[PDB]
Amino acid sequence: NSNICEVCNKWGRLFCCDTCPRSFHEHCHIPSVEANKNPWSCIFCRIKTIQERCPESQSGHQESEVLMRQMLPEEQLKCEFLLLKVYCDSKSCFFASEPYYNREGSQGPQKPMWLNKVKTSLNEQMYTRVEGFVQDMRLIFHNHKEFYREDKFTRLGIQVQDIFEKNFRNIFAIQETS
Ligand SMILES: [Zn+2]
Ligand SMILES: [Zn+2]
Ligand SMILES: [Zn+2]
Repeated sequence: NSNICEVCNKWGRLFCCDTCPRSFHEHCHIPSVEANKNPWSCIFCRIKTIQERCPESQSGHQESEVLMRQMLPEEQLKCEFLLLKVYCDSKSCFFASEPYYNREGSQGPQKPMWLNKVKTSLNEQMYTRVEGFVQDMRLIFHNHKEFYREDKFTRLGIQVQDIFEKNFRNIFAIQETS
């Protein structure tokens, strides 16, 4: 197994996947690494099994159909994995915890949102459809763009949104377009 956490790239108290070489901190894995379960398979492994059991699940889809899906177990898992793919980028630090807003010439967003809030909301089964999760995720970056205005710090929102959107298109097999 690897000697660093796949998500945050630091060593520490790591849990090792039995079916691949990845390792994780307890709360870096999503869902949090399960108490028992020997062998244990990580989220990467679980996502790979879905594709292998239904090869046609990789044929292109329309975003509008994906968003209306109900959060059954497989969609729950895919959203967890997409969330984890964001936390894998070190720039997710800026969006992880609850923000506050006090900048001359700007007003805070009407609906603040952050990664740890989305994490909790997944954990507590608060999304009934994929659309709920994706709207909250895109809201994080949209709030950041609006607040920061012409400050060059706005670019951090563009960068992490790009990671989100590439991974969304990959995980949910969105039809490729020009
Ligand atoms: Zn970690
Ligand atoms: Zn694994
Ligand atoms: Zn099949």
